[PDB]
Amino acid sequence: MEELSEGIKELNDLLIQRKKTLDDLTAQQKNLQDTVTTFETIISELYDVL
Amino acid sequence: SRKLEAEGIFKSLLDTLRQYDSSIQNLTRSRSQLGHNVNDSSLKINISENLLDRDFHEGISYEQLFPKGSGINESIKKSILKLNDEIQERIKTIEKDN
Repeated sequence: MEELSEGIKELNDLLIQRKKTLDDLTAQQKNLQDTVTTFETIISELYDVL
Repeated sequence: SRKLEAEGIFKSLLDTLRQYDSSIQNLTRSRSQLGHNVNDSSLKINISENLLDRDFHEGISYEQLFPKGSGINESIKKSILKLNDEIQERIKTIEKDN
């Protein structure tokens, strides 16, 4: 019965850490998507102007 | 995957910007050959070559390089279209002169 609670606590701690990591990854992915779309639209505008 | 894609697209963007600058210089030389000294910096577009070097925790957006009222479609494209219209008017004037 005690290993059950210990495992529950370990799962909760790992979930919290992985959730922080997931938030960081979401921020990085959103920044990457914004950068990619910015570069793509700049390239398209540059080619049209060319 | 998106980091690899962003690195490739950034390299392509740098190459495209260099090509755009070369074409702008050629156009300026061609206009100046007829006495129309176009300001090279007016048509050139400046982009930081170390923009991608930032950590991805920091955001990069189109508004950072081109805020509202200053994008390529907003100002630069319209300015160069106005230049094309002015050159067409000069063509008409020189055709009447001929």
